[PDB]
Amino acid sequence: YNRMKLMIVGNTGSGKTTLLQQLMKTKKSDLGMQSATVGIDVKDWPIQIRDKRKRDLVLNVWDFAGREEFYSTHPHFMTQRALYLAVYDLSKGQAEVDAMKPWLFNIKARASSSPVILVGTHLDVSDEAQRAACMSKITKELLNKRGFPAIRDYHFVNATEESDALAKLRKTIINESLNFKIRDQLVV
Amino acid sequence: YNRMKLMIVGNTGSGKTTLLQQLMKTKKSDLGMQSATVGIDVKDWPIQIRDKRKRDLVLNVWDFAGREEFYSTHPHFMTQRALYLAVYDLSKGQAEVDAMKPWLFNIKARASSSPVILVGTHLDVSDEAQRAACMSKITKELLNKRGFPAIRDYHFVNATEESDALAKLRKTIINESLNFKIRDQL
Ligand SMILES: Nc1nc2c(ncn2[C@@H]2O[C@H](COP(=O)(O)OP(=O)(O)O)[C@@H](O)[C@H]2O)c(=O)[nH]1
Ligand SMILES: Nc1nc2c(ncn2[C@@H]2O[C@H](COP(=O)(O)OP(=O)(O)O)[C@@H](O)[C@H]2O)c(=O)[nH]1
Ligand SMILES: [Mg+2]
Ligand SMILES: [Mg+2]
Ligand SMILES: [Mg+2]
Ligand SMILES: [Mg+2]
Repeated sequence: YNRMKLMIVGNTGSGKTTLLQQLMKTKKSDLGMQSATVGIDVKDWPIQIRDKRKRDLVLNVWDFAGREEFYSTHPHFMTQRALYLAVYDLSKGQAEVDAMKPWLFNIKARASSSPVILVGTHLDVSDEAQRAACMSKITKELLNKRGFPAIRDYHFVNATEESDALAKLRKTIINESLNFKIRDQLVV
Repeated sequence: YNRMKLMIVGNTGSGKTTLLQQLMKTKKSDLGMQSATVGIDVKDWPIQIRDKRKRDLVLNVWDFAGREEFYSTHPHFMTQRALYLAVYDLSKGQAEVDAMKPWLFNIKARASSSPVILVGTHLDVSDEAQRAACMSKITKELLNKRGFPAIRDYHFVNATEESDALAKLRKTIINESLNFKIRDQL
């Protein structure tokens, strides 16, 4: 309701769900502490409707646990306190870094104060030419750009297993989450 | 997905998840989800810090499938393209109709034009006097109130099984979705 959100964005199949699964992985990973029920469940309900016409209608259903969860979707909270993971497939080449640009424009517009951590997944199945092209494109075309979010860090990981690289990303998500929350309290 | 959102709201344990499960269990038609993955997945990530005396909260993690799913959470869609299902437990009596008032004020604050369908669950374990007291309270204090959403319909159901009552609610939800881009009152 009040606490900070982590927004994981990128194109479908980039490895967002896989990455989160590994980031949360311990003994107590996904299901742990507090609620006996999911706070917000979002599912499509396709209905072969018949009111006047015989058309097809899909409703995007938001199932809220209670007041705290509904309050958390206030336009203020969605747009404000949020650290963004911008995720892309390293193995599909530097064209995927170009594909992050429209995402960064969309994040800046939606959440003007929100920092971004760039995560390149599929490190294990990328060649060093792809990694070199992606690295150079990030440093020259994405980092410290007026109209883009502040990119606090950028990582290249295999999102399917625990590694030193993933453990560092996890540490960075923690540190950048704590920092952002109370960071830049005033403006001169 | 498609444009219109159905927002199921009320207090924890009122039967929201049970009600939606029964609404979506329609005859014998098999289909599941549109795509291979959940469009928007929201889960709490409890994290523990090495520096103590600063026990942080959980991270509220929003996992978006792609562009269309992110686009769908633009405040314009979340506030102006939302139909509401306001759920309460009838077996807890008229106090739960009172507890809908703060919900209706919060829903009005999101958008003036927000339509609401009221649903009392637990009809199967509710006294006739409980139903009577709740029906009178709705019609007196909730229907056609300036400052509340337009209550297009109110329902009493056993949310755990199929019924003519639940079938009627299903058709109210469909009708209100198809009728959404129409004005309320004169
Ligand atoms: N080899 C490899 N496969 C990955 C990696 N990250 C994701 N994948 C695979 O990419 C596919 C899509 O992953 P998913 O998490 O569903 O992507 P999402 O659509 O962005 O949520 C799955 O087959 C994953 O196992 C990675 O770092 N290495
Ligand atoms: N007997 C009966 N039980 C119900 C009804 N609706 C919900 N329940 C039960 O109420 C409890 C809470 O339901 P749930 O859907 O999890 O509530 P939520 O917290 O509002 O999502 C569960 O034990 C359900 O089986 C109903 O109409 N009749
Ligand atoms: Mg996914
Ligand atoms: Mg945001
Ligand atoms: Mg529930
Ligand atoms: Mg809303």
